[PDB]
Amino acid sequence: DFTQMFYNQNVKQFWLPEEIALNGDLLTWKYLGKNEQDTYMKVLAGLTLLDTEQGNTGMPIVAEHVDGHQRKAVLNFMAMMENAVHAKSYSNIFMTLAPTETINEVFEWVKQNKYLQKKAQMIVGLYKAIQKDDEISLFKAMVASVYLESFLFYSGFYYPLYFYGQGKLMQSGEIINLILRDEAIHGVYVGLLAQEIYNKQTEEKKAELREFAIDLLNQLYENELEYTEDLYDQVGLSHDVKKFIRYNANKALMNLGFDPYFEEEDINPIVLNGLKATVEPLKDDDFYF
Amino acid sequence: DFTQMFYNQNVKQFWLPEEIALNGDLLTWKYLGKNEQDTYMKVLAGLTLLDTEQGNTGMPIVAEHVDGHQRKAVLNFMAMMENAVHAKSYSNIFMTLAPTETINEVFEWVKQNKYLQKKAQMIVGLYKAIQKDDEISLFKAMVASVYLESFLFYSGFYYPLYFYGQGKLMQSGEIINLILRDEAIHGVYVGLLAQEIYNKQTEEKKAELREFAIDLLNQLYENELEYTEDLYDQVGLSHDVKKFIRYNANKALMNLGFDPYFEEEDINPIVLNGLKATVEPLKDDDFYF
Amino acid sequence: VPKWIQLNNEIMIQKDGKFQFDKDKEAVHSYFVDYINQNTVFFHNLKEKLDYLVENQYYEEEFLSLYSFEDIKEVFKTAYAKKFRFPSFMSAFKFYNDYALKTNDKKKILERYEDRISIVALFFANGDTEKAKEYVNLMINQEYQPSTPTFLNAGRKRRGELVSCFLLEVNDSLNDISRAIDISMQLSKLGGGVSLNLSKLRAKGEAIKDVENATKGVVGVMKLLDNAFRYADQMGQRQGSGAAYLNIFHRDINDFLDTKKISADEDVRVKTLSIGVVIPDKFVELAREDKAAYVFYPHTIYKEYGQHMDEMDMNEMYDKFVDNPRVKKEKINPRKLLEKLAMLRSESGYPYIMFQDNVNKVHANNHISKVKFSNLCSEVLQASQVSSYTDYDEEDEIGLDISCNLGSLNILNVMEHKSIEKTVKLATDSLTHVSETTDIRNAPAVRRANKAMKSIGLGAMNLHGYLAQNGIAYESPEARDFANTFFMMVNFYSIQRSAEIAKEKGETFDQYEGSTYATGEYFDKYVSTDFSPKYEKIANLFEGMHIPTTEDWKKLKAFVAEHGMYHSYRLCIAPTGSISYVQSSTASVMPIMERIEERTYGNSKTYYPMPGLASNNWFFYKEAYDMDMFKVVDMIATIQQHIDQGISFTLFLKDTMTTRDLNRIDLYAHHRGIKTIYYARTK
Amino acid sequence: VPKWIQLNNEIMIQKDGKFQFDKDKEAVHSYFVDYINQNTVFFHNLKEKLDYLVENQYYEEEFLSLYSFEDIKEVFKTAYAKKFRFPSFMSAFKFYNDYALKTNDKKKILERYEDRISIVALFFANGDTEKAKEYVNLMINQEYQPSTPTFLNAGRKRRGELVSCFLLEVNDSLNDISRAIDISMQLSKLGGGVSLNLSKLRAKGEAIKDVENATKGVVGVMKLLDNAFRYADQMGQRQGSGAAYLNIFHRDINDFLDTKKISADEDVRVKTLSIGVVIPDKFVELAREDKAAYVFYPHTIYKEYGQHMDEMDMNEMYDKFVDNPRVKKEKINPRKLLEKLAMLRSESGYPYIMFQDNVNKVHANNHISKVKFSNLCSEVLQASQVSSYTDYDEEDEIGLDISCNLGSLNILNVMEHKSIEKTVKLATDSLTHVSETTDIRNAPAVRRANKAMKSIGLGAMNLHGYLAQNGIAYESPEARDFANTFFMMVNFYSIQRSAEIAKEKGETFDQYEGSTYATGEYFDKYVSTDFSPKYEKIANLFEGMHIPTTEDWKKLKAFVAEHGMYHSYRLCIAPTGSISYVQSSTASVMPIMERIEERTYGNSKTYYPMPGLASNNWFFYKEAYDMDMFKVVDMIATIQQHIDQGISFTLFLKDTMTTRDLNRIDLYAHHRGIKTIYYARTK
Ligand SMILES: Cc1cn([C@H]2C[C@H](O)[C@@H](COP(=O)(O)OP(=O)(O)OP(=O)(O)O)O2)c(=O)[nH]c1=O
Ligand SMILES: Nc1nc2c(ncn2[C@H]2C[C@H](O)[C@@H](COP(=O)(O)OP(=O)(O)O)O2)c(=O)[nH]1
Ligand SMILES: Nc1nc2c(ncn2[C@H]2C[C@H](O)[C@@H](COP(=O)(O)OP(=O)(O)O)O2)c(=O)[nH]1
Ligand SMILES: [Mg+2]
Ligand SMILES: [Mg+2]
Ligand SMILES: [Mn+2]
Ligand SMILES: [Mn+2]
Ligand SMILES: [Mn+2]
Ligand SMILES: [Mn+2]
Repeated sequence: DFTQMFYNQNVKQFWLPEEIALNGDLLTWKYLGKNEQDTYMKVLAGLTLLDTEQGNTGMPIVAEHVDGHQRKAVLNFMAMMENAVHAKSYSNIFMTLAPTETINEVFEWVKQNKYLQKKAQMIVGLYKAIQKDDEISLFKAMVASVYLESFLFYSGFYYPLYFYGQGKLMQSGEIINLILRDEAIHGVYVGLLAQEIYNKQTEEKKAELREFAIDLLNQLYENELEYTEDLYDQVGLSHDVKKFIRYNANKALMNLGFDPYFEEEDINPIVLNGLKATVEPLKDDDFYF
Repeated sequence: DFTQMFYNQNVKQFWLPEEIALNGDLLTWKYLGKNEQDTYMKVLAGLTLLDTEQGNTGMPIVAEHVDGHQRKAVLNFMAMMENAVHAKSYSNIFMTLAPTETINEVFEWVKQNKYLQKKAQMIVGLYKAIQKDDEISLFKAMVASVYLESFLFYSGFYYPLYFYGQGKLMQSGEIINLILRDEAIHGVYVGLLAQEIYNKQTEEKKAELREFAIDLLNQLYENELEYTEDLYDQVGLSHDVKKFIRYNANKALMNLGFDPYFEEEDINPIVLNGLKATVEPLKDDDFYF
Repeated sequence: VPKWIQLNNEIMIQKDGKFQFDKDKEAVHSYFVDYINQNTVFFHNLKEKLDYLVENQYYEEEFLSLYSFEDIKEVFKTAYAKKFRFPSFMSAFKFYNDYALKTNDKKKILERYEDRISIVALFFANGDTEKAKEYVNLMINQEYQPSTPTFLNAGRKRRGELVSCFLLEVNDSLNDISRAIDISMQLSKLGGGVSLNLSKLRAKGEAIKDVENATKGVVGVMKLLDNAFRYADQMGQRQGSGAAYLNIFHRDINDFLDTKKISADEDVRVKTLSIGVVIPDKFVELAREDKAAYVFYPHTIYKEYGQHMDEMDMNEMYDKFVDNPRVKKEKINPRKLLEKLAMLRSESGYPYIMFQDNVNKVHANNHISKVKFSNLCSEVLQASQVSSYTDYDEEDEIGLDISCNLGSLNILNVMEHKSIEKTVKLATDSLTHVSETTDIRNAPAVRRANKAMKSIGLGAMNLHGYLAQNGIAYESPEARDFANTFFMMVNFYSIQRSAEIAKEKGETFDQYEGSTYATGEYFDKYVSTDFSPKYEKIANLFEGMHIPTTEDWKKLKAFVAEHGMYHSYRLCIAPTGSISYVQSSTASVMPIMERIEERTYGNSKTYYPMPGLASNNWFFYKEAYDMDMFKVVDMIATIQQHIDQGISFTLFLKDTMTTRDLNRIDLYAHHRGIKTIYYARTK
Repeated sequence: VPKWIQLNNEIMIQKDGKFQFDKDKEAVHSYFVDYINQNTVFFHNLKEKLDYLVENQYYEEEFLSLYSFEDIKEVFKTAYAKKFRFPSFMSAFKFYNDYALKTNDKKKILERYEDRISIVALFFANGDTEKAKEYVNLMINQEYQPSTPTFLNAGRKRRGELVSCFLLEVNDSLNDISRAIDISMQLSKLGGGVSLNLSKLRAKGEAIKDVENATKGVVGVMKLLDNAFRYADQMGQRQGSGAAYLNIFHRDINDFLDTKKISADEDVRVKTLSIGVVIPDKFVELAREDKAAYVFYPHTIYKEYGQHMDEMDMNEMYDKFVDNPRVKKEKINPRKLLEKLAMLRSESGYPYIMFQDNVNKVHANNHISKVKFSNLCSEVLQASQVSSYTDYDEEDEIGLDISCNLGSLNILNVMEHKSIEKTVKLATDSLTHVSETTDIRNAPAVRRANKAMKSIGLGAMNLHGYLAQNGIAYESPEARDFANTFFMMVNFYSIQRSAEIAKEKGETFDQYEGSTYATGEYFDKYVSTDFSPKYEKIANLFEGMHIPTTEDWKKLKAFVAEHGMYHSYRLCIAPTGSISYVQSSTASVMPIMERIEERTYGNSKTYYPMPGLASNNWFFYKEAYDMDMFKVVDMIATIQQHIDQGISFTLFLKDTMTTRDLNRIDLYAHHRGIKTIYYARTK
């Protein structure tokens, strides 16, 4: 009942980072403190890693196991967006704002950062555990994918949105909003596929799947807290970002058909402001009048 | 040396089925004989069936085994074009020209056809034989992929190009020309990835891979001749189609860095109509001798 | 923002559900009193002004020296006595931006409208004070408008030629091709548009002195001409404009048409060269019968018969060419060629279509030659004879290359003044003077044909404006009735003026005695058929103005037979592009494209309502795209029967119509006697 | 695979560690016996063959009628008395594929080598049987090779011109530019390469009769000429080749060079138009001192001084141009321009470099004009006068456009026969005959200069072959000693033959009296310096041959003063591209590019060892790329001091060579007196 409308929405949302000129951010970037620039680079690098794996691994593997040519076409399109559009856009931003050495250093930093490695290990592990014709392993990977789309990106998205909302780094911010617009529909779509599998189960099996989903969310959440503190303490925003990730965790649960898990909190209003002619043959009668 | 350049060329060639209005083809379709309509339907179904294998298996399997983030992104983009753009385009052409019952029957016929099946299963067999961390099996699959993209499609493309060059079925011919333009670049790109593997091999292993490629080409070519007579004898075109197959076989070989196998031949003109050393400054004392 | 363009933009602000059309009067008033009077150089007396203009190389002393300064003063008083006021901002803006004389640094304004008109009138009169006053009255009343070259350059020292349309015949030789390139660059340097006939050139794959498959065809000459026109571009302000014409039975016709395809390669496509296709009735007959047509290699026909293919009658020699084994021919599908023509016109507006037998069945000078091609504007239809440019040491055989001086009657102002006869005769005199004072010293055939044929083109504009301001629909039969009567009267008075000029000067145009005017066959439909208006509404439009009857036409026929005709050709209806704004008139006899025309000049946006547009005649100003092209063809064919040359006929197509509809319009135009089709404009 | 192709391919098969060089004799023998003798049309007698050739439009009856058939039979006897054998397969293949007369369907062979040589000799002698026999002996001994046009076309009815190098001056006017395009197409039609001097054309952004910034510059003319040469493609046989020359002090020099960049825009890039840059000593002096230089707008200089910028001496006029406020200029960096030249030559081999003051410091006809530019092959250096092509009605002012006739001495065969004097004099006579019999009807300046100057070009070839077959390294001082002596003798005997022809005909070339020959200034270095060999080995090479001494040169100077000089120009060393294979000779005076030449003809690959290559002389056949370009410059400058025109000097560069190395080679060539630099060939 939904794939065709998602197909149409995904293809109509198609974009490339080159559509957005980035040289306009040069001055507001220059004006940020060293702490702010550091957090910003690292935040986008963490996002780049997530999209790299979502494009290389997550979306293609889910596409492989989901039945139906139209469902596969949507998932293939989403996969392309992840690595050919989203992951690449971050390099466009980096290449504009930062010198090569700072770019090299931040990519080295992703490799050695323990929270980023842990979250990649956990998510990709679940993708690679999918067994052919085994719907339960597929469900588990789809939960992981929804958590990546609708929860994990948001510790990263906070900062570009926070600046956009203050009228700073607005070209980079425009790119990020386009990425976010895509991930929102990706999270909903994968959520609907996960619910399909969940709804086939016995009540006992469903109870176990909810346990899996909640245990996984809590494990990812605890790691994300440490990641958030590590990045945002130097810019004074860790508590604010934490509220934002809890907000989005609830959206991820809802995408999976589950009740919200965290209590509602006031999000920084700045971040909320951050959101030929046809050829017809001649007839014989055309020559007489 | 080449992936970013191909990335650029691929994304700038992006298109959607909806861009070409198909209904005006009915004004020339109605004037074709039964044999012409039959051949066109059968050719179209042949292309559709082969392209589906490439979208569901060929491109995604190669993307899975190739190392490199940028290569995986380009390959993902190509897989997207197969599943999201090409497959919808073929379906659109069919739905415009034939009623539902006729489409189902043509696909039943072509699905049972000996020559279409022989080539489809030969290609799919090589994709299924790729082994993790074995570059030889990957190379063999890449050869199969290049043969599909740059050679096997062309016994089929001939007919729409033949009409397109005559002013018939111009809307569907425009679509086919866009598809063909994508398959050409797909073949060239996968060809470069195959040459990379080939160049890492010993001289004895190279000779062995050359023998594999020529042997495979021979098997496919002999089946193409039979496929060609089966479809095109009823419309009197087989001689010219055979010249077009050999010409495209030579292009496929050149994509794989190999010499042409067949002598140069001229192609049907209707189908044709359808288709720094080192700067160093002068530092004085160079004007005195 | 300028005050005048701010006022001009208040037209679109709809007050009480209506456009504020009166803002354009305020717009032009503000334009004058805030830009023009400020930037106008004013002298103490006209004598100081004329001395300043002559001394500083702005005017020509020779033509001003034929009048005593009292006569020039009287002429200028006559111009300023009218107290002409531009009715719209666009009229004055276009005049003072395109035609008004400016200082050498393009800083201030030297000429007003009255000054330019007086100078043009004194140039026309050539020493006659009363004739100069008559010309001043004619142009200040805006009854007649000289063409852009004449109106822009009449009496100016550093000026281009007064003629801008030239037609060249290219012979099948390298010497003739080189001379064609040279003459094209020379005429483009003068500012004129050059049309070339490429039908005599042998096709691709023909022999050049017994070595076969040696000729590059007409497309190589097309590339040569395209680069020649790109080179001679006059600073690039108005880049060199050329047109190439090919007979549809030329073998290179498909390659000739492929130069305009969007998918054409850079080694084939021509960009600055318009293309026209000459279609004999034989091709239309072959396409109608769905038979197999043949395109021919011109050199084989020339070798076999001693004449060029386009110099022969295809309707009588096509079967002989097909049956001749020594003639080389290629099989084509005429209906496929017609569909390709329609597709090319839909996608690019090209080629121009000339119906050769429609031109030549009424052509008055077939004894001199048949019309084989049209001009860049696709309305000049005159006999031409190809030149034979030989080696450097040898003498050249100079033929006849077409060129005519353009001038438009303003139908609205002529009809308001009830002055068809006087306007037509004075315009004929002015065009004759422009022809006599033109001397092209680098185009020998153009010069020879200008001296011999003495051809002029007297067009008309504001046909749709006059009809819409008189409550007549363009497609209505009453509009065609008015056009019939008006253009019959224009033809009558142009023939009368030509005969009177021949009687006064004692000379006719070269080879007049073989023309249909001399034999009297031209006047058959005029002495047999009455062209008085058939509707009482139209008949009142001509009240107070004598309409020549059959007896008047018989008297004129006797007068022409006894005195001859001075001009081989007299009437041609040109597009009249930019002078239509100055005259506050609709362009040519074609219907309007937009009721209110929106344009951007520099970084300023301004709107031009059609002349006389209001709420009482809003729906009579029907846009050309919304009307039936069959009725427009009917109107143009009604006008064409009184015009000796052609009419620049633009086809206004909607996006919905296919190539079949364009082909149907072309075939109906051919059926109705349309001589040429100019453009396929799509909205 | 043909048997001769297999045998020729066995050369690369190394037997006993050496190439099988003897297989090429087997290859040529098999080629003849299996293909040539089978495909050679044979006639019962020579009379029947001659009658068939004249009556079937193969030969010209005019030159053959000058002899009784007995004389022609004896000439053919003399040609066949030598029993000439092609030493290599490539010699016979090249002759019978490029120069041998074939049937109209190109199926059989009418002419053998002896028949072609006999016909060429009979055409040269112009009725003299003994002279024809002398020419037969000269050519069958392969001491003298007429150029490809002369050798291929002499005595043929359907022939091109015997001259293929033309040099045109283009005046700064549209009339002259159109005439230049016409003449370029006419000469390219004849099959000749055309060189155009664009230095007189005013730069981009210059005024055209009070309209400032209106000229497209030399690049618009470059595009026109490129399309003209593309159209005039020699009847679709061989691509039309033309050259454009611009002074380095021309304002458009950077635009001129940008037409050859790989990244050039399609509206700037020219494809079939070679470019050459003329560099006066002033530019090299400015670059040497790193002073910022000025390029000048030519029309400002012409308006200020009444003379063209390239008509004036830049060494004295540069400071006056710079200090003149009415002369327009822009600053350039001469060193950056030199580096751009070197980069362009590395990338594409262009432009040709002509050192203006090196040419004109030894030019013998500076009174007529300075040498301003060279030909398409960069060896023709003659005085030219620009023509003033006026309007069609007016009379043109015809100047002098350069066109010289080419011939090549075979240094090896001339040296082995000890016949420098006889070969030089007979070659001079043949070149004079070709000059007199050449009449071009569409290039008036070329024809006038051919009639007046009577300039010929007598080149040399097989220098490296002769040296390597005599155990002399090309870069060795002994090689330069031999070149000095040999070309001094060639110059001596060419001057002597020219003075003898002047005495016989009683006429010299036009404006000879102002030349350095008339004043004796030409002979100063010859009556003051001895040019006998300084090495015993080289002096032994000239044994049995009188080397002209200082007294002989004084006698020649007196003879020239008494009787005059018939040819303004006599010696120019052309590349001699395809005739070198037929003569079994190394191309021109250049060193060999490869020891064994690998080429593919059809689907079969062929191998061509350099003539005389063996095991003993393998390392004397040093490849040009392995050579020191400074020593090659030294050799060419040694030869250049005895050649009145230039020498086609190709630079052979390695891939490792930088822009600085190419610039150093160019500057050392300028320092050593090199007149022109042809090509930058990179390995
Ligand atoms: C010289 C030349 C001619 N042509 C074409 C253009 C002309 O229309 C046509 C005639 O060339 P001509 O200049 O008339 O050549 P010609 O007189 O020697 O040949 P012929 O005896 O047949 O008249 O040949 C080319 O296409 N390319 C060329 O290079
Ligand atoms: N004074 C003046 N008159 C001009 C100029 N341009 C055109 N004219 C026209 C206006 C009059 O109709 C005519 C005579 O003007 P004038 O020479 O001032 O004469 P007058 O007003 O003393 O009779 O010339 C102009 O620049 N100055
Ligand atoms: N017979 C003959 N001779 C040819 C031909 N082409 C060139 N020649 C040369 C060979 C001789 O040197 C010369 C005379 O040949 P011939 O006419 O047979 O003379 P002869 O030996 O009978 O007196 O012409 C040719 O085709 N046939
Ligand atoms: Mg001719
Ligand atoms: Mg001039
Ligand atoms: Mn993403
Ligand atoms: Mn996503
Ligand atoms: Mn596909
Ligand atoms: Mn593909």
